[PDB]
Amino acid sequence: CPLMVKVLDAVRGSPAINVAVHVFRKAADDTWEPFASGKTSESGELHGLTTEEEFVEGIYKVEIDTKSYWKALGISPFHEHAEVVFTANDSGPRRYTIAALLSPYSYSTTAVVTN
Amino acid sequence: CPLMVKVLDAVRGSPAINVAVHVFRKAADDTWEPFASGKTSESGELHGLTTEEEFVEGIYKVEIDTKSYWKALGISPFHEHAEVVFTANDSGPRRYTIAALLSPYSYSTTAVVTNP
Amino acid sequence: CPLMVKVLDAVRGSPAINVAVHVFRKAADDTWEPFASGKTSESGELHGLTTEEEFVEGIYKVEIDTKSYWKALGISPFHEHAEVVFTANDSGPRRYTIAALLSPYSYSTTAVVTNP
Amino acid sequence: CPLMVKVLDAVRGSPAINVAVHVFRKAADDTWEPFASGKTSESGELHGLTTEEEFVEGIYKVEIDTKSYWKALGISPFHEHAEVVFTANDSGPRRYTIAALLSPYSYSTTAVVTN
Ligand SMILES: O=[N+]([O-])c1ccc(O)c([N+](=O)[O-])c1
Ligand SMILES: O=[N+]([O-])c1ccc(O)c([N+](=O)[O-])c1
Repeated sequence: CPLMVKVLDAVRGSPAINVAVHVFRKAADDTWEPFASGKTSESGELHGLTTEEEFVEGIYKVEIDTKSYWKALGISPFHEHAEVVFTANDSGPRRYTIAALLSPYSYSTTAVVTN
Repeated sequence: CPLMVKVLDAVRGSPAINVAVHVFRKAADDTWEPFASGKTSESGELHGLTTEEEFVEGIYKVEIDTKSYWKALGISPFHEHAEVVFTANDSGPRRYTIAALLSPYSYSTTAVVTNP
Repeated sequence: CPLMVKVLDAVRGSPAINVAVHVFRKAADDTWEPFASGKTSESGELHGLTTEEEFVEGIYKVEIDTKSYWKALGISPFHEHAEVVFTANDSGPRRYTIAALLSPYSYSTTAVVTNP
Repeated sequence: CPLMVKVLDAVRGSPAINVAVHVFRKAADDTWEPFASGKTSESGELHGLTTEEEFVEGIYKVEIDTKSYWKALGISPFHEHAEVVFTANDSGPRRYTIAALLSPYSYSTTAVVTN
């Protein structure tokens, strides 16, 4: 799995469970086309989004559906979703972990790219 | 000024200066969209993007051009840009500060929302 | 004002008001330490902690009393406080803004350091 | 292992490897007494700091030696170290993960507490 998404909850100090995540790849005409999606597990992680074969170089967008997450918890959120937009580059063997740490009015996100 | 954008640099410990910012508003057709744009000052702030009159209720996207920022400093960062998407003015007019703290492979963003 | 502390609330999207802040400076004996203290204003800022004269070179610790903050709002947070430890003025006088963005189980902190 | 420390590097987008971490427990006289220490692994993680038996309720401080980390990379840092101070509470079965995401002039830290 060249791509993994991990989401944490900064209010409860826990994995953010059952968060919907949609990934898109930018198409030639500049539009975003659906690529992969899923919901985070009990560990706050989403594995198996794509394969090495499918995850070619290109520009990708990872949308984390934070608004629904907070709504299900009865908490008023600011953002519609969190978005992470990046270019995947074939610089030797690499795995991409996109992490996000969520609060109602703020989030942090980072990439951990390893071989 | 009901909308202000502030950007900081976590590598240098300074305001992030000359960062391009583009704001979009979702249209009736569900497309993004252009609404306003500008660049951060020497204080890392961008004021005067809009007016109370023009900044009506809607879904807005603030795109902060982080890649251009890092590349102008000779660094190859991870993200294309930082995107902040939110509904504004759904309970009447508010003042919004959208802040972002930037590193080459990471960013954080928060909003401070006040009522005049 | 060579030292300013700013605190934001990531739950409410607001300045963190009335947050107690204690600053310490490492002494010759290697103990912390008292140096200055105060509380954030309605803007979430704490100015006037010290003067250019008193704020000499040294190792400083800014302790932000986050637990007291969250408990006064009826929340049980993870951390006792947020601690920011840094050497100041080692290359001559600078102006320091120490910022912290607070959530019940998390915080971020950054410094903006400028030269007058 | 009731306590794990994880450190990430926001400049390189990688685990922060070989970072020294010192844990202290607050003693009756209010002083901090050494409790456990180690260095993060290639995954940026530090496991095996303590046992269930030893990790009783109390106030703990986790010091992450960020200054030396940045110095070894030739990068000028702001902080002497990052410090995380918290009370451990016996509210049923719990594991504490203290995470920190490091930049030269900033860091974020969060707790993930799970059963
Ligand atoms: O996964 N993490 O450990 C972790 C910690 C702090 C963070 O701020 C983030 N982040 O920005 O996504 C991730
Ligand atoms: O505005 N600030 O001072 C400030 C501090 C820390 C932060 O993490 C952020 N942020 O996420 O945008 C902003």
